[PDB]
Amino acid sequence: RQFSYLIENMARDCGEYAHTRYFRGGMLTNARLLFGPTVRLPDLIIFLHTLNNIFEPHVAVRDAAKMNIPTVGIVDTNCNPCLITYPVPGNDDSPLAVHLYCRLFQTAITRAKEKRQQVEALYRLQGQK
Amino acid sequence: PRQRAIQWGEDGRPFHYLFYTGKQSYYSLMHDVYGMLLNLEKHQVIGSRWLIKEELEEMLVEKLSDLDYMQFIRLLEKLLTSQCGAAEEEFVQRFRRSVTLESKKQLIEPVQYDEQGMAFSKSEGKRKTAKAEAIVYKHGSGRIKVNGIDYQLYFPITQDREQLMFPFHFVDRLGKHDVTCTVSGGGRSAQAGAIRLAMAKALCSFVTEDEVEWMRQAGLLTTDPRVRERKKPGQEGARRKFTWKKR
Amino acid sequence: SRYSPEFKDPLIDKEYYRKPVEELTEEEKYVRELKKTQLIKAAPAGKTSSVFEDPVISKFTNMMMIGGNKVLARSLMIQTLEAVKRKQFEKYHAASAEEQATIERNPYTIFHQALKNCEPMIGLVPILKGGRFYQVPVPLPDRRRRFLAMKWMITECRDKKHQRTLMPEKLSHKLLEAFHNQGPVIKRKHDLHKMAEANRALAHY
Amino acid sequence: SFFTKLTADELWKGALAETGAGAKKGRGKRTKKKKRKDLNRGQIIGEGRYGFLWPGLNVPLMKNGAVQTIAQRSKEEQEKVEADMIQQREEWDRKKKMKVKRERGWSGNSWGGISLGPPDPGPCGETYEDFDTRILEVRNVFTMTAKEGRKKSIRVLVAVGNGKGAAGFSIGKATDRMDAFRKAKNRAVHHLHYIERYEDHTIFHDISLRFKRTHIKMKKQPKGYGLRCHRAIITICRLIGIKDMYAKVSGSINMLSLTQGLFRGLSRQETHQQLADKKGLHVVEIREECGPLPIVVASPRGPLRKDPEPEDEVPDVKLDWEDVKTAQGMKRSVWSNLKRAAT
Amino acid sequence: KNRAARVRVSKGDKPVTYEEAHAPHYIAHRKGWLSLHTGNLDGEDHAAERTVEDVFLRKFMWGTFPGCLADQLVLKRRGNQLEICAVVLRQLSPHKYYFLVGYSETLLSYFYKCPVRLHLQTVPSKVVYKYL
Amino acid sequence: KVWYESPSLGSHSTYKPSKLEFLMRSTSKKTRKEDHARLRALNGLLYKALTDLLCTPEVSQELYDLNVELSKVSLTPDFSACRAYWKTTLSAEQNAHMEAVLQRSAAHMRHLLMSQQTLRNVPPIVFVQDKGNAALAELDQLLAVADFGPRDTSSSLCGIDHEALNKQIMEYKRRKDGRKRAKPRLEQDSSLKSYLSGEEVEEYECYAPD
RNA sequence: GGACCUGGCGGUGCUUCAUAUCCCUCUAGAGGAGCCUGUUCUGUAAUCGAUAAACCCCGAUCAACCUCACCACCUCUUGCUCAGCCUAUAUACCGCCAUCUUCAGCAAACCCUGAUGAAGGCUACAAAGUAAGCGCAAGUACCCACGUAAAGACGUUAGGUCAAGGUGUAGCCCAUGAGGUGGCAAGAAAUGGGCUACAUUUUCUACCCCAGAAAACUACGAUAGCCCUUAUGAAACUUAAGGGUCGAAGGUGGAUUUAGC
Ligand SMILES: [K+]
Ligand SMILES: [K+]
Ligand SMILES: [K+]
Ligand SMILES: [K+]
Ligand SMILES: [K+]
Ligand SMILES: [K+]
Ligand SMILES: [Mg+2]
Ligand SMILES: [Mg+2]
Ligand SMILES: [Mg+2]
Ligand SMILES: [Mg+2]
Ligand SMILES: [Mg+2]
Ligand SMILES: [Mg+2]
Ligand SMILES: [Mg+2]
Ligand SMILES: [Mg+2]
Ligand SMILES: [Mg+2]
Ligand SMILES: [Mg+2]
Ligand SMILES: [Mg+2]
Ligand SMILES: [Mg+2]
Ligand SMILES: [Mg+2]
Ligand SMILES: [Mg+2]
Ligand SMILES: [Mg+2]
Ligand SMILES: [Mg+2]
Ligand SMILES: [Mg+2]
Ligand SMILES: [Mg+2]
Ligand SMILES: [Mg+2]
Ligand SMILES: [Mg+2]
Ligand SMILES: [Mg+2]
Ligand SMILES: [Mg+2]
Ligand SMILES: [Mg+2]
Repeated sequence: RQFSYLIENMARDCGEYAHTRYFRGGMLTNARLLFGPTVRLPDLIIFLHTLNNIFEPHVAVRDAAKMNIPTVGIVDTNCNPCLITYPVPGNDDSPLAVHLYCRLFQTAITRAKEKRQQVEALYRLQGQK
Repeated sequence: PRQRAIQWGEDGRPFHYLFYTGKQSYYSLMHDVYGMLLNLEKHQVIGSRWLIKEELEEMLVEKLSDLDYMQFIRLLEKLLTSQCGAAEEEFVQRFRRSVTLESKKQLIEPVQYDEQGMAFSKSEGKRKTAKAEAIVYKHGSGRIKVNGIDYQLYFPITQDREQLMFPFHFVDRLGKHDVTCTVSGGGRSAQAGAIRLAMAKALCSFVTEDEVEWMRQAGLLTTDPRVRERKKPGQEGARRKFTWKKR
Repeated sequence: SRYSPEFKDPLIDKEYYRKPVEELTEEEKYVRELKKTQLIKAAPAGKTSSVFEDPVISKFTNMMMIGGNKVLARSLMIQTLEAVKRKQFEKYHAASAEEQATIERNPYTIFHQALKNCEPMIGLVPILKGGRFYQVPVPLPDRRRRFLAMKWMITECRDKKHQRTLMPEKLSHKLLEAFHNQGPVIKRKHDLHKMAEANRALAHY
Repeated sequence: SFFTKLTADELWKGALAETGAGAKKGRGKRTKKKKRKDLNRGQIIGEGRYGFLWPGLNVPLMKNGAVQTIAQRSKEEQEKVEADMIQQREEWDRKKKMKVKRERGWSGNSWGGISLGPPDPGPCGETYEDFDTRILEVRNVFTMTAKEGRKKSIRVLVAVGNGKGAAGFSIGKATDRMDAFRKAKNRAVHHLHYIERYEDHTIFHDISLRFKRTHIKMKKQPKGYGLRCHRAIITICRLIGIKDMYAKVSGSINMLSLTQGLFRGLSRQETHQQLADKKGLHVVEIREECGPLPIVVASPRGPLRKDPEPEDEVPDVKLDWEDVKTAQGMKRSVWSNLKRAAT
Repeated sequence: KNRAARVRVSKGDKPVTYEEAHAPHYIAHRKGWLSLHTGNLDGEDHAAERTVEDVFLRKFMWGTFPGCLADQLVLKRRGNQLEICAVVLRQLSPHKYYFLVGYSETLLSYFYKCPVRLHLQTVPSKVVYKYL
Repeated sequence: KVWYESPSLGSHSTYKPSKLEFLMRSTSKKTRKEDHARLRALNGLLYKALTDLLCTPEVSQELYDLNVELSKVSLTPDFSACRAYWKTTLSAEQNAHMEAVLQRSAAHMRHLLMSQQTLRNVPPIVFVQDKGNAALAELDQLLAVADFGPRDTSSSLCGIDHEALNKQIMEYKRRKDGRKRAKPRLEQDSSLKSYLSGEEVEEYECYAPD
């Protein structure tokens, strides 16, 4: 919760999604009931902290694997990375570490979205002529 | 029912960045309030109530828990205690409802004048099935007429006369007003109660505002709601049950 | 009740309202500004602001009332107060200048003191132990002592031992007896106390 | 009296007696049961005993361009209408009596082995027509409850598979057996294993594992050997697509342990390509029917080792006395190698 | 437990109409009356006769339009006019509905000695208020 | 662990015993198996803290001389109050001295109890003179003041209602003058036979059609 | 037989409880008398049903004939009915209900944990539960937002009712059906509920609350008994009302027990 506000802002700014609140049973494994039969689930889940507030793995780590969603995760030395698709060993506590991670992912995501627009636009201009 | 339109477009991407919380509107509000508390630090009752949980559940158009409502209120209170500016004051008032604080102050009847020019007020009172209408004159000698009869001839029971005395005595105006009242229905005590209430309301036109509030706090301006309870079928009375037969 | 819990009981006391503002404390100032926002119950027909209002006699009258007949109950009360006063005016005129100073002629003072002489300080409770019943002494609250004094007086006057004597003569005679620490009702107080002394060893139950 | 008559629904609800203390606890049993019949089924509006022909209700309104008039079927032709309705009634009864039976399972009264069909199509236009469902166990579970005493629920174990390596199983629990079937089969399709098959007919190597107290020993077999396995394993092997295998189940014969024990062993089998990649050597298959011809079944994708695999004169592998006792002709059993139906 | 006119809860599969879903205590609160006449007003006569006529008309129409009625009848009386308003299905051919309307209006007018009119509203299927 | 169980999953949770947490708690929530343990052991800690303050002269000279002994100390689960009990002395005169000093010391003692930062948040402490049997004490106070005035069946024996039994006889005199139960698991069903029997119960629209 | 789960139970622990309630406390009663009325028992040629809580002025907002289903006698036979049956079975049912309920839970569709065992699924500074249905709630009726009604699921007692009506199954069809005439419906008693009393806060009269008399064997007290009128009816020792006569038990009721915020 020290970084809930920071993470929600980073997600909004890059045009993605954040879930920093209490994780209700079945958000991923029972999503169609909770959201609707046509709900689209995330294609990638990034954990800036893989542990919950009782020092156990965040339930979404297991549930992301159950739903075959790849996970990126900052994994500190007390964390379990077995089920994290792309783990990144790193400090998850210090504000300087967490701020850095948010800048890097925010920038990586923002650059890739701008690159997609550049390529698409070029592919269209060349297509007409 | 204003269930929000599909919360994603054709590509399936949700519109709101907090969609996957399932409570995007509630958490978007908590996020905005938490952010304001941060900015203040970087920079540094009777009139209204808080909105009820069902009124928050309509502003947000979502279902809320009881603890969800509390956390939001605890966060707004934490925002008032700070040096909130004008921008942080329009926001809090969106969640402060105008409590129906219509004053308990008694309404004063108008002072009328008769053919002879004598000032008087008129009011009404109800006790059980008795209904009274009283005319209290601004000046008088303490005469009370009930259906054209002297009050002590109409009310031979001493307790009924004490009830007529109660309003005038409480404001120290015995022997200062003339009253002509008409009462119908109910028994002797209920009629004394109805006249008591009618005279007290009319007498409020000739006393100070503080005296009218003292009469209110003495129970002289409240209609007694205690009326006979209906008998129910299968029991002897309104509350009494038939004897539970010996087993 | 037809009153919502929001309704507060009315305070019928002329003095309470004429009291100046300066004399008021910061706590008493808050209570007065609060009641201006509260709902107040209608004053009951029983109590008024009259200077002759006596809550103790009004309560004794209700404990004598049979089947809602307040007119009859109150008639008996005022007839008792008149009978007490006439008995004392007769004792006063028949006395010497020295004894006259000690003779009370106010029936309200006699009525109040007569009841205070009958109030039992301590009472007993029927307690069960091993299929056997043993009474246990216990202090009595102030409400209970005052209620028992009025219940014993009314009960004694309703006793069938009195043959064809009207209630105002019976009650007036018992009140003047109790006023002098004499009578059956005073004995009932003494007996209850004496029993509560013989069961002191049972106070641990 | 006309006013004392009731509707058919009221009359059947009373006569059938389906709600009541008899039907609450099954206190009444029904070898002879009143069966509801729709008595308005074959009835035509306008047709009565008198045989009147009402134009526009039971006969055509216009005949030869002219409006028909009220007419009455004669006694002879009316008699044939009544007879035809009786035959149509007994004919309707006969057709209903005829019903197509279903093939039994492992035994006549057993649910095990019975097909339940494909799982239901998912909400998002998802379909599983390629999958077959088989029942493995149907149990009656009895729960003691604080206020209601012994209650009866159903636990079902079902397996699903498409016959091409994709198979799964799930438990279902419901008060009604059909609901337990729907829950299990629909859930199983979301817990699918992929099972590797050698030449799409057998396992890649002998598998010997224990799950809890249930032992399963499986042997790779050549084509034509068939499924000589516990009947439940046969059912699962048909769903996976295994045609030739021997299996022996020992210890506890618990259907659930056997099912999940079987899937655990079949999902952890190393293929020949994995063996070649792990050891960087060729996997060469020698078949006695093909003589000394070496058949390379798998080659490493990465570099190929130059050092031969060490030849330990004697391997320290643990052997099954049952396998050895059989190879030495010392295994005598009247029940082994018995003639059985094709599986 | 009270039983009168209460469609009891099932497993969520029994379609009920608005009328069937409301117990008697909701009469005059959430649902109106199925017959309107003056016989039950204070100081009015012939409530007994109006009631028998209503019971007959409901049975007559049930058996005259078998399988066609999609809801209870609404009976209206104005002066000596009797109006029967019925919600029916769209299974019977229109010719049969016109035959039965002409037949029923005529027969009921001669039976009760009053001008009787039948007003039919067709629905594709029984209107479902909720699934109990 | 020991025979005393320590399996709780949320063992790393930071215990928060404060008055504010009680208000922000699910009403449905009930105390867990090992939730009482922390309360039983935290209440004991308060007993330890209070006992040391009484016997150390540094805290207060008046308190030390009293030599007060704490009989019991049990905090409340509400987190609003704390119950502490000290043993009374024989001399009622001495009892008054102890309570007076303890009553005034309590306000300061609370701040001294905050010196234990681990136990900093201490609900206001209540001190209860151990008048365990005040019923006799209060009764005997009134019993001396009180004015006493001038000072001078067989039904249970037998165990039966012999009377009621002989009343019913008198009225009479006047008037005249196992199976097998099947094991539930073996109960037979026909659902499969009905399933195997078969259980078979076997467009365009136009305006002005013809 | 071992281990474990659930339930039940414990002369099992601790804790908090019932709000007209488990006990005490408050008020008026019942239990004693007469009478009214139900039931039981007995009686009779002479119904039936309810019958611990949850029967007992209950089906009946009602039996002189009728009602009536009972008994005796007599009579009819395709029968008021495209017959009839108040015949058996409420342990075949619908219908309408009692009961806990002066309760808050019930049943589905999913999801997850336990190795995919019987099982389990909550922590708000939150740790797997959730989108809907029924009940509660809300809303509505009555004089309010209070109160009182109404409402009150699933399940429990094979609870009540085949005699409201309908009806499954079994039985009767010159009789177990139909009709007529007359008749029973009592009290040796026991018991439930109620009424009226035992009186002086009473009794009678005037009045509807400022009165006068009465007040113990000519008082209080029968709505009972007996006698005579009147009303209703074809029919009244019988039902009701009134009058006359009569003036009894009863002198405020043990254990126990009912109701009321
Ligand atoms: K147990
Ligand atoms: K009594
Ligand atoms: K029933
Ligand atoms: K019936
Ligand atoms: K029957
Ligand atoms: K009685
Ligand atoms: Mg860390
Ligand atoms: Mg009453
Ligand atoms: Mg067979
Ligand atoms: Mg009821
Ligand atoms: Mg009696
Ligand atoms: Mg009987
Ligand atoms: Mg019986
Ligand atoms: Mg019976
Ligand atoms: Mg019973
Ligand atoms: Mg007869
Ligand atoms: Mg008769
Ligand atoms: Mg018969
Ligand atoms: Mg039954
Ligand atoms: Mg309203
Ligand atoms: Mg209400
Ligand atoms: Mg009710
Ligand atoms: Mg409700
Ligand atoms: Mg039964
Ligand atoms: Mg019948
Ligand atoms: Mg017969
Ligand atoms: Mg007399
Ligand atoms: Mg008489
Ligand atoms: Mg006559």
